[PDB]
Amino acid sequence: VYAWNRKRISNCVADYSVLYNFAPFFAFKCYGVSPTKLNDLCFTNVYADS
Amino acid sequence: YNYLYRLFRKSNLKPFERDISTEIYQAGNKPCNGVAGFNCYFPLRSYGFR
Repeated sequence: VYAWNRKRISNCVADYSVLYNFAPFFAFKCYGVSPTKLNDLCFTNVYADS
Repeated sequence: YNYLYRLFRKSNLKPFERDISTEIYQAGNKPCNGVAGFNCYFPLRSYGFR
């Protein structure tokens, strides 16, 4: 957690439906965007912190 | 927490129309049947006014 892994995601189309299709994810919490509208929006500066 | 907003709805509102129905929203392909959970969220979110 002190050395959390950051990955930049760019130049691709992201299908977020397969995240819901297979999901052992207990907590799925979105703050500034709706979870169901992710497939209808375009983004950049996409960063994944694991 | 007395002020809430309708985060989720199936369709947009008409001009000068008010919606106070506290029914569950189906955010995924799986039906909800009135019970919140995975792909099932309450449409009303409370503002964190501090």
